[PDB]
Order: sequence, then C-alpha cells, then structure tokens
Amino acid sequence: KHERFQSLSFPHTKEMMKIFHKKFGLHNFRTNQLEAINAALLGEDCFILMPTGGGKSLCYQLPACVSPGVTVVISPLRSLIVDQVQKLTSLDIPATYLTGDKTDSEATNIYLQLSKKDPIIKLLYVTPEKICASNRLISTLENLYERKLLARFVIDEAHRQDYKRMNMLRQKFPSVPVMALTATANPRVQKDILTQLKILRPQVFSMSFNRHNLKYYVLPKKPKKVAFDCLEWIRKHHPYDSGIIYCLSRRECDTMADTLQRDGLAALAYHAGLSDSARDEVQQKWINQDGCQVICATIAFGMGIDKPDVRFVIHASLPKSVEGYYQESGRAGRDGEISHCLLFYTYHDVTRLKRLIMMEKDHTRETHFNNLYSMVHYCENITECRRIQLLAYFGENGFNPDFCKKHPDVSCDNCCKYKTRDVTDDVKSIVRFVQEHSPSGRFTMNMLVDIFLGSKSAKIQSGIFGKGSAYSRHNAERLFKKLILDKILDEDLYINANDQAIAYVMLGNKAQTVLNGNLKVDFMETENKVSQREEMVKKCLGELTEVCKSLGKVFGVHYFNIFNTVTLKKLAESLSSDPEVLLQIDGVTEDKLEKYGAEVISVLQKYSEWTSP
DNA sequence: GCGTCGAGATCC
DNA sequence: GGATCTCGACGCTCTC
Ligand SMILES: Nc1ncnc2c1ncn2[C@@H]1O[C@H](COP(=O)(O)OP(=O)(O)O)[C@@H](O)[C@H]1O
Ligand SMILES: [Ca+2]
Ligand SMILES: [Zn+2]
Repeated sequence: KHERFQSLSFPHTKEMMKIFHKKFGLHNFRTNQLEAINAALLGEDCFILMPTGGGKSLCYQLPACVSPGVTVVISPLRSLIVDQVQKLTSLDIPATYLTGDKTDSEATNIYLQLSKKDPIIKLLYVTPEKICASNRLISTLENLYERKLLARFVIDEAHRQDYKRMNMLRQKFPSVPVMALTATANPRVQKDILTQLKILRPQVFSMSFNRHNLKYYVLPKKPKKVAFDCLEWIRKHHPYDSGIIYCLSRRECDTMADTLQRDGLAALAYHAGLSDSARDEVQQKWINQDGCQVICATIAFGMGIDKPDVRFVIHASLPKSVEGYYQESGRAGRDGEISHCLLFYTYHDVTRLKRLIMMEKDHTRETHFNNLYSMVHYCENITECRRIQLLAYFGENGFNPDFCKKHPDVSCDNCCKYKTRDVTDDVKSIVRFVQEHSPSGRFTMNMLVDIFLGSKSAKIQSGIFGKGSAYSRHNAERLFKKLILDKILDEDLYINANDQAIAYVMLGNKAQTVLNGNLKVDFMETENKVSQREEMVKKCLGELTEVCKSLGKVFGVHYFNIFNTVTLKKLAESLSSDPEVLLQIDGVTEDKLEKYGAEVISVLQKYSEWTSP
C-alpha cells in the first residue's frame, strides 16, 4: 500500500526535504503526506481523502515549491482562498489569486507577471467561474503550458457547472497532473467524486475521519435555562477561548447573544435577518477575536470559515441531520488541540424541526424526516461511543471502540458513562389504545407517558393506565420515542392559539404490521495541580497571542497566520529566546524569525528566569 | 383554550 | 438527590 511512495531516496528528496524544513518549518510528516508528496512530484494524478485539519494543504503546497512553474488551485470560496494566500505570504512563498474580487489593473498585472521568463508565482488560486469567463486566464495558462511552466491542477475541495469545467481544463491541458482533495465523509459521495473526475490511473490516499481532539457530549436541555447553561459551561471550561453556539431560530440567537452580553461575555448573533455587511462585521470580529468571543448562529453561518482555534461548538438545539451536525461540530479544533462539541437535547426541538419540514415544498419531505430521525437516534443512543456512532453513520466500520478508553483526555460522554426485553405485548396494547383514541389523535406523547405509568396526572385512568408500572419515567419516555422513530406510532402537528407546535400521537405506517402481522419489538432498558513555570508558560502564551494580534493589524493578516496556536503553544512552553532552540519548533522558520522574531523574542526574554526547571 | 416547563411542596 | 404531584406563567419559524 503505496510502499514505493514511502522512499527518501528519490532525486527530488533533497530539495523537497530542504523546503519542508526551511520554508515550512516542519519536522514530521502526518499520515499519507510523504506518499502523496512523492506521488505528485513523480507526476502521478492524486486523489486525497483527509478529514478537516488533517493537513491537506501541504500535499500540494510542498510540491508547488519544488516544481518549476505554477500550481493552479481551484477553490470555490473567496474567503478560503484569501486565508491560504495569507499563510503562504507569511511563509514568504509567492502566491496570488484571481476571483473577480481583484482590480482590472491588478488582475492584468498578475497576467503580466505570469507571462515573464520566470513567473515567480508558485501558487495561483482561482475560483471555478474563472475557468470559463476569463479568456485572459486561459490564454495565460496556454502560454505557461507551451513553456512547460503549468506544474499541476489542484481541486482543493472537490465536493454541475464546476465538474464539466474542470474536465474542460484536462481536455485543454492533458499533460498537466491533477490532484483532488476532499474532506467529505460520505462514502458514496467519495466514490462519485473519484469516478466523475475520470483521472487516468489515480493514486488514492485515504484515512480515518476520526478527529482525535474532538470531545463529543450530549446533555439534556432545560429550554428556559439553556442560555444560562451555555454561559456557566463557557466560564467554567473556556472563558478566554473562541466558540460557536448554534441555535434553531433567529430569535434564539438574539436571546443567546443578549444573555451572554449581560454577563460581560463578548457574544454576537449571526443569522439571515442581519444585513450582508452586518454579517461580515460579526464574522471578522469573531475570526480576529476582536470584540467577539462567541458567535450565536443559525445554519446561515459556517460555509467558508476555517478559523483554526475554535475551542467549542455548542448546539443549543439539535441540528436537522447528522451530516449537518458533523459539519457544524467539525468547525471545532482544526489545529489538533482539544476542543469540545456539546449538544443540548430535548425531544420538543424535534417537533420544532418537524414544523420547519412541514413548511417546505415536495418525497424530499420524507428524506428530511429520515435525516432528522437519524439525528434523534444519535441523541437517544446513550450507550454506543459518540465517535463510533458518527463514523458508522458515514460508512466507517472496524474503528477501535476502545479509543476513548485508551485516550481518556478526549473521551466522549457515552464512554465515560443495559438490558433487553420483547415488549411486543406492551406495544400491541399501546397501538390498540391509540387506535381507539384517534390534530388526529386525542393525546400527546407526554399524556401517553402519564397514562402508561399510571400517573395521578393522567388524562384517562383506563386502558393502558398503569400498564407500564414496571417502567421508570425515563424508560417509558424512551419507549414511546422509540415507537415514533420505528414508525409504529406517528405525530400530527397542531398549531395552537400561541403559534406552538403540538404533537398528537396517532398510528404510524407500521402499526397494522405489529398487530396483524408479526413485527417483534425489542426495547433495551437504561438508567440516566499547577506549577510556577506552567503558570509563567500560560502567561507567556497570552503575551505571544497579543504580539500576533498587533503584528496581524500592521501586516493586514489574521493573527493565526503570523504563528498558529500549536507554534505559539510550543514557543510558550520553551520559554527560550535562543533561535537554535526556536528552530526545532514546528512552524518556526528563519523567514518568520526575521519578520516577527524581534516582537516574539522580546516576550520570551522576560521569562528568562523560568526557562530552566 | 390548553400543552408544556419549571419551581415549590411533598414523602423516600 | 431523587421521585411525583400541583400550580402558575408563558407560549413564536432554518438556509441561497
Ligand atoms: N506534517 C505536519 N506537521 C505539522 N503540522 C502540520 C503538518 N501538516 C500540516 N500541519 C498543520 O496542520 C494544520 C491543519 O492543516 P491543513 O492543511 O489546513 O488541513 P486541511 O486542509 O486538511 O483541513 C495546519 O496548521 C498545518 O500548518
Ligand atoms: Ca483546507
Ligand atoms: Zn467514545
């Protein structure tokens, strides 16, 4: 499995390794990086599957530096292009972009530079619409191609009027290699991407999509106190760190933001109800940690944000699909540092999302109900490892269920925290009871749970009243939720006089199958320091961060593009002002110590006494 | 008009 | 600390 691509004896190895160490300041290759770098430098077409934060950028940026000529990178978002170019400029790697969001005089200047004997530009980032609308671009690529200075085509996020366009590039310039990258976890989509690009004999580099540093939690939601719960959890676990709070509605964003602001927390709301410039202002404040620590957002927020130091993502209400949850929680810890993914769950939010699906135009309504049901299952599954649940959902099996046990510092709540019964007789009695009391039904799920348990609060004291005497309230609630998810029972939403969605229970499509036929129902029962030096290291880190923020203002660059969180962390841990020591740190380079070194070394020299333990 | 949530009051 | 009942507010919808 790519054994030939594991060699460090190729004619290219020496210049490649020197660029790895001297330009990038790196020391060790991550999974499949060396293999993909070697394959690309040999002129092989590559297909790379890595999760977010895996290190996909190096796979084309290191070869781009080694190769003579220009590596053309096709990317869909202007913001992701701007951020990549900032990283490369910071490292003194000649890079630029053409997105339309460039002056006509400035774009013409990029074409002028590209047509020179030595184009100098190693990486050119383009938007997919430039492949079709820019004759000036294609004529420039034609010129580079005739001169053997078109090194590679990169499709940074491979994900209609995009794929036929990338195929146009291959037909126009067939001898230039192609590298395609994707972070999509969906195994059928990974196959569709690979077959659709139709690349000749591709080298395919894939790996586990398990984000080792993401700690997944699901907590019961107290709807009237969720904002105070988020607030307390933030001040206890991440008072000085950036985060996102995902909320179901625009009003809930404004409420969440207002509550946090009243406690002195720098929080801002982000939803489509805001103007485009107001949204842009919120996003920039949040990325730069400048007047915004917490973004309280609807699904309107996300696409095109690569902030590497998000320490928490809180879902104040569950999302509408597992894919959405995976993408939203996935915004956390892109730098590999421990980050938290916390979801506040209540079944009441499920029927709030069910009324959102009932407001749409259609089979597509049944699809969204199914996707939602898959998300409710993840919430209700308080037994299986949260990592294994998400991975199994995206066709990744064989994964170690002992991961959260082997690495307890990044454990999910299910691994930190079981029987079985043939309840078919009980469900047959529930089904015959809701048949007789079938807005389309007479009772809600809560009413049904009271009756079943034989509660004094029950609205009827006959039929199934007390039938569930052997179940606890928690198990009776779980039993009824299971029947709705299993389509044995169904819910009809009724809008009351206060615009509240009320779910009345009726028979589902599988009710006649449980009684008439024999659909056996199985239910499973459940029950629910410090050091003087370490403190100085912590103090030095805050100072080092402030340095990057002031340098960021003067260079017109995001602070994390000066030095990332891992580099900053390691720099603070060293407490050294000696370059010989600083150059062994990942991301520390001669070019960066020249640019930023004076400001960085002046902070480190103040901790001179604590350098040696 | 009425379902739902959560605080307050019971007994364990 | 639960478990269980009763009373009294308060109730509201996501993306190009
Ligand atoms: N071999 C490596 N050693 C150390 N850091 C690395 C290495 N490869 C990548 N990184 C860093 O890991 C982080 C995530 O990489 P990135 O290219 O942005 O990931 P992706 O595109 O897969 O989401 C970046 O900060 C990057 O500089
Ligand atoms: Ca990327
Ligand atoms: Zn686990």
